[PDB]
Parts: sequence; C-alpha cells; structure tokens
Amino acid sequence: ARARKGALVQCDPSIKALILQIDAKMSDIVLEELDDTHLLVNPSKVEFVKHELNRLLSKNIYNPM
Amino acid sequence: ELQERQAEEKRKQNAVPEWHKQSTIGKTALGR
Amino acid sequence: PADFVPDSVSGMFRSHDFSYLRLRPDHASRPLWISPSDGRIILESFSPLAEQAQDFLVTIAEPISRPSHIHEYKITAYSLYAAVSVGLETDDIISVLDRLSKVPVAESIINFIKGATISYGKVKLVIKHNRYFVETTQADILQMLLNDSVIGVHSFEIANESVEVVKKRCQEIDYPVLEEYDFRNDHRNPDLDIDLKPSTQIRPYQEKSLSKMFGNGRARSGIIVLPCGAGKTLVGITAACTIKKSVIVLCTSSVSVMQWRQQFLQWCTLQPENCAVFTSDNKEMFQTESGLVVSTYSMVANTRNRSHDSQKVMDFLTGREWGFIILDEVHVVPAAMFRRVVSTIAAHAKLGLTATLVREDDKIGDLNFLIGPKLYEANWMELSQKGHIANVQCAEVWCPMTAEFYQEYLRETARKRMLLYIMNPTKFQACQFLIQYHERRGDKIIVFSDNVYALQEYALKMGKPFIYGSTPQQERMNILQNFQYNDQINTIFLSKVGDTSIDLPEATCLIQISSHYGSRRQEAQRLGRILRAKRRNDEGFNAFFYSLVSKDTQEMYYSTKRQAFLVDQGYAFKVITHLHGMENIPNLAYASPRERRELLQEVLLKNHPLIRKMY
Ligand SMILES: Nc1ncnc2c1ncn2[C@@H]1O[C@H](COP(=O)(O)OP(=O)(O)O)[C@@H](O)[C@H]1O
Ligand code: BEF
Ligand SMILES: [Mg+2]
Repeated sequence: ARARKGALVQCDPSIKALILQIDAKMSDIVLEELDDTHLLVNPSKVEFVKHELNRLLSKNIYNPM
Repeated sequence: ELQERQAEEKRKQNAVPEWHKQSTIGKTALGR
Repeated sequence: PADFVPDSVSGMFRSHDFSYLRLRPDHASRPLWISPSDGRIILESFSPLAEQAQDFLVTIAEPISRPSHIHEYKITAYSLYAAVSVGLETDDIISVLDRLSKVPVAESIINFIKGATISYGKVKLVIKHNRYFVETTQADILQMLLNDSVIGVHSFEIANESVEVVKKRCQEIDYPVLEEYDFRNDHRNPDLDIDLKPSTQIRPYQEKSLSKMFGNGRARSGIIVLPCGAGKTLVGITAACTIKKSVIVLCTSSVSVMQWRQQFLQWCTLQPENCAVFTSDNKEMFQTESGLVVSTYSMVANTRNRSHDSQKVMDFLTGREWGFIILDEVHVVPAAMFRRVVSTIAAHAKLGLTATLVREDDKIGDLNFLIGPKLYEANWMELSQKGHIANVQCAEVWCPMTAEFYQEYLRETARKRMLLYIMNPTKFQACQFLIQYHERRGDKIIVFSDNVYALQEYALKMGKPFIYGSTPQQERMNILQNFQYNDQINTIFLSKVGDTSIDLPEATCLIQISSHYGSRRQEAQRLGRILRAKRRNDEGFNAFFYSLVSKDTQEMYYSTKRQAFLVDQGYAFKVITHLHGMENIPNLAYASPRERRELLQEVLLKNHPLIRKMY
C-alpha cells in the first residue's frame, strides 16, 4: 500500500529510447521504468520534452528549405 | 475451357497484392 | 497594380497576390495563367488550346510539375535561352504567350523575354584540320573577341583547351556561341553511308524531338532528355544515320558500351566492317575512311595513366578530326575532369543523351555553354497511358526499428549508424516474405543494395546471386543471361553498378534495401530497370516498386529527399504500414532473440651478375 504521483507515458521502443537519452542528460525526466511500452516521467518536464523531442526528430525528416 | 482457365490464370498473374487493395494503416504493423 | 483595393485576406499572400490585374473575356477558352512575379505558369489540360501550348511551353519554359489535370511550368533565362536557339524570336514568344494567356502579360515579363531571346546567333566556332577558328559572319566582332581580356568574315585561331573558358566567357558577354554543322556542304570529312532499316518504327515523340533539332535544317549541339528505357540509344543512331559522317560515342560503362554496338547494328544498316569498339577487352580501331568508335569517358577523360595498347588508340582518336560526338549519360560530363574532353577532342557537333538532367551540385546549368541548351524533354505519365511504358504501383514500406538495435543507434556515430539501421532483422523478414509472394506470382524481382556487405549477407542467407564491382565481366554476363532466360533464377541482387544503363526487358518488380543518401537521380535510374518490362501493354499491367526504409532513422530524411524528383514527374508512392499475411509465412529470418543478439554483435564488431643465383 503505497501511492506515488506521476505521469504515465505510453509509447513505442523508439520513443522509449529517446526518452532515456533525454533522461540520461537530465536525470529527473524518468522516475521509474515500468515496461517496454510504459514509463514514469516528471510532470514538469512533459511540456519541455514534447517540444524539444520534435526538434530532435526533425533531423530524421527532410523539410525542403 | 482450358483457354478460359488460362485467361483466368493470366488475370491472376496480373492482379495486384491484397495490401495494395486497401490502405493498411489501421491494421497491426508488419513484423514477425 | 493601379487603384486596386487590397482584400481583407490579401495579407495571407505576401507580395504574391495577383488580383490587381483583370481577366480577359475569353478566359473560358484560354488555358494559361501567368505569374507576373515568379514566372510560374499554370496550364489547363482540360480546356481548348491545351495541346497547342503543351509543346510551346516545354520549349520556352521548363516543367516543374505536370500532374494529371494542371501542369506547372516556369519561364527562366535558361529556358528562354533554349527556345531562342531553334529559330525563335521575341515576337513569336510574345505573340503566342498573349494569344494563350487569360491575363495580360506584365511589362516585367515582356522585358525578361526580350533580353534573353536576342543573344543567339552571332558568333560561330568552327574547326578545320584539328585547328579551332572562331569564325564570325561580320568583321565588327574582331574588335570584341580579339580585344576581350580572356580571348587572345574575319576568322582567328583559338586554343583548343581554352574552349571551355571562352564558351563560358561568351555566356557573360552579350553573344553566346552556337555550334551549327552544315554537314550537307562538308565534303572534306569522309562520309559514311548508313541508314535506318525498314524494320525501324520511330515513335511519335522521337519524331518530335528530331523535328525540334532539324527544323531549320542545320544540326544544333545540345542535350536530349528522354525517360529511362525510352530509347536514348536509338536517338544517337538516327542522328548518325542522317548526318552520314564519322561519329564517336562515349558511354559510361563497359556493359553499356557492349549494348550500344549491338543496338547500332540491329537498328541501322551500319556494316560491321566500319564499326570498332574501344573497350578494355579489345583495342583494335577501324581502318576505313569513316567509322564508329564507341568508348567510355574513362577511356577519353583519363590523362595520367594510359596503357601502351590504349595509348595508340588515344592517338588514333586524337589524330583524326571527328564529325560527331554522342555523349551518353551527359549528366556526368560537367564533372571536375570529364569536362576536359570537350575541349581536347575535335568535333563539329556535340549531342548529349541522359534520362536525368539533375544532380546534387549547381554545375547542371553549366551544360548550356558546355554542349548547348536542352532541345526536348518528354513526359513520363503521357507515355505510361499510351502504352509506351508500363504503369507502376509505387510503394513505401515503413519497417520499425527493433528495440535492441535502436539502443546502439543513439550512441553510435553517423558513419557506423548507417550499417546499424540498414540490417535490422525486420527488414530481413519482410524481404523474404515479399520475394516468396512475388515469385509465386510469376514476377521477376530486382533487389538493389548500395552496401556490398549487406548484399553478400542477404545473398548468402537466401542463396541468390549478387553482383557488384569486383565481379568479373564474364561471370556477370552468365548471371544476367541465366536470369533473363533461365526460369530457375527469377530474382537477383543488383548493386550500384547496375544502377543505370542495363536493360532487363523481363523485369517487372523492383526492390531497394540500401541507398546512396539523398541523390534523387539514382532513384529514377533504378526505377528504369522495370519501366522497360516485356508486357507493358497487357490489360491491367502494373509494375511494383518497394522501398523498405527503417522508421525513426535518418532514412526518412534521405527517402523523402531522394524521391522528390519522381513526385515532380507524376509518380505517387503508396505508404505500406502493414504487409498483409506476413505473419503466416512458415519461417522468417531472425525470428528469435538469440539470432538478433548474435547478429548485433557480428555487425557491431565490424568497426654482380654471377651473384644473381644467390637471390
Ligand atoms: N523504337 C524502338 N523499337 C523497339 N525497341 C525500342 C525502340 N526504342 C527503344 N527500344 C528499346 O528500349 C530499350 C531501352 O533502350 P536504351 O537505349 O537502353 O534506353 P535508355 O538509354 O534511354 O535507358 C531497349 O530494349 C531497346 O531495344
Ligand atoms: F536511361 Be537508360 F537506362 F540509359
Ligand atoms: Mg542508356
């Protein structure tokens, strides 16, 4: 019997690894690993990872000028 | 009948796969 | 734009709103819209006068996109420079442009057309006895050419090597040079009596391309662009047959050179005695007054190390004054060193043949002063609907990256990252299922892969032949013939070597695993292998092109970047997120984690004369 407030993140392996890399740079991102498709993240960092992660993914997609 | 069968086989040889018939986005992703 | 009130939504168009001008009463008939600022041309293909402009626009305006209904052209200096060459003046362009335009032509557009449509046809470069004379039809030009800082009825000599400099210099100055050959009155050069045999059937677009070249009656130097497999080889044959003079052909491969001679012989009436092949295998040259030498750029552009056997041939080529040069795949001539050939070799006329006239660098525009302007180009979809080329069901398969490999993708460097996401186990499973499914359908499959290591691994894992640079010519020819005529070998594994200029009339399906980053040209050349399929006219025939790409990788950057040219032509790729019936296949490669782990480590680890007897 113990509750822990947080944000449950559901995603795919590829997104999971990206979150880990961001967690490696910023420790507070990930609070605990649940499974291969679920992660616990800090609520405050949600608004920042979502916008920054898109910039990182922008490299994989070619936007013509 | 054989020529009709051959024509049917010829048509089958030219038919496109199933995944081209429908847009397979909603279905589960390909894999093992 | 005078006394035109802006609209409330006019801010959405940043200095691009063209509502200030009025529309003519005959808009319902006139099919053309003209952009007064950027020169963009919107064409109605479902309204009268559409066909009358579909040919005129291609001459004066390059095509940006030509989809089913609304085509998009654009007027530029290069496009106008190409039209002015073939007997066209400013008045003709303006008269036709106004007669077909729904909106009046702006003053800026008129000014642009006037400037670039008056330069052509005042300075001529002639060749005599291997000596280059810049002959001019008026004496006034002497005060210009001889007084130019770069240069040096009146005729004066010019360095053969300096041709590439003066020609570019002529672009900067008002008058550019035109290479017109009056082969009818040229008797000094030995003539060759060859003609197209009756069995030949010149397609309508081929006739149109020739008409644009011989309209005035004098052969013009330039480039002709036709779809892959459209018959660019036959285009050179027709030019040789009508000119009837000594000609030399340069082709960018060893197999392709063997293709050109066989095609020459089959299509025209050139006797074998007058034909000589200059390749690495045999180096004997024709001794007849007039003949044909078919070689490659490497055999004409190499300067440092030429063999003794190949040195005599080079002198043989240089000593004689050729009358015509055919540069197959002219998209490689503007390279750093290949440009040297155009200045060294002597020829009164130059022709360029290439299916793709685009490249990564900006040197493509240099072709104007190197070989000449672009004479004609042909649509892709237009020939597809007329039965000249086969229809294609282009597809793009998204293969998700496996969790194990993707972990190393983050830490690994760019150079090694490529190999990591190109050999993911999921791609192996998809390729095996597709090969089996398409093989039972009676389709000849081609698998492209730029990575040699992946090619061998895939080939050995599936027990299928593979081809790349190290393979000898004899072995590959046997492989090609077996695949062509032997039913046992229904699929092969091509590489960058077979990326272009290899004809496989039986090929119908095409697959590609690896790629050479963002090059859009390689994408078009590879597709050409199946565009010339045998049964391209049977009812409901649709070729297949699969492009397996790893999701969440740099491949999406390269995939969308290397496929932007086909979209312009009209091809549309279908996204395949799921392949139906893939799970029910009995066996799939790397289905268990043990194999995936083993493969991961294997790929990761990749990175006194008497004393002579003594000795
Ligand atoms: N007029 C024609 N009649 C018959 N076959 C033709 C004709 N024009 C082209 N072909 C065929 O088209 C194929 C491709 O020709 P090729 O010159 O290699 O094309 P490209 O150089 O444009 O890729 C060959 O099989 C050739 O015989
Ligand atoms: F465009 Be082809 F294949 F030479
Ligand atoms: Mg060719």
